[PDB]
Amino acid sequence: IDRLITGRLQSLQTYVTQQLIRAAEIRASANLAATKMSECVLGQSKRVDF
Amino acid sequence: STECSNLLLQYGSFCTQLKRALTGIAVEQDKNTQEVFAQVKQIYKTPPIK
Repeated sequence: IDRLITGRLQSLQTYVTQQLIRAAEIRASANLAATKMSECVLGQSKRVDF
Repeated sequence: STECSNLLLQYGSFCTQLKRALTGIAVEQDKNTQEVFAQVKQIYKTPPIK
């Protein structure tokens, strides 16, 4: 049972770390989308290819 | 080692997801280089009179 507990705890830790990294990437993309909402829809931007 | 491989098969699919993460990093690097450098549609050339 100690061996099985160690294995399942390792798998859960790996899943939590992968979820944290994916959440950071999703937060960066959401901040970019919020900037595009504030600058392209609520105004007119002079930035090239933005 | 055959005995080590037979004991390693009991540990599950840790290495499949490690290979998946490394493959994701590998395709992400090429995505980054393509996104930075390949922004022009045509390959322009300078006229020979400098």
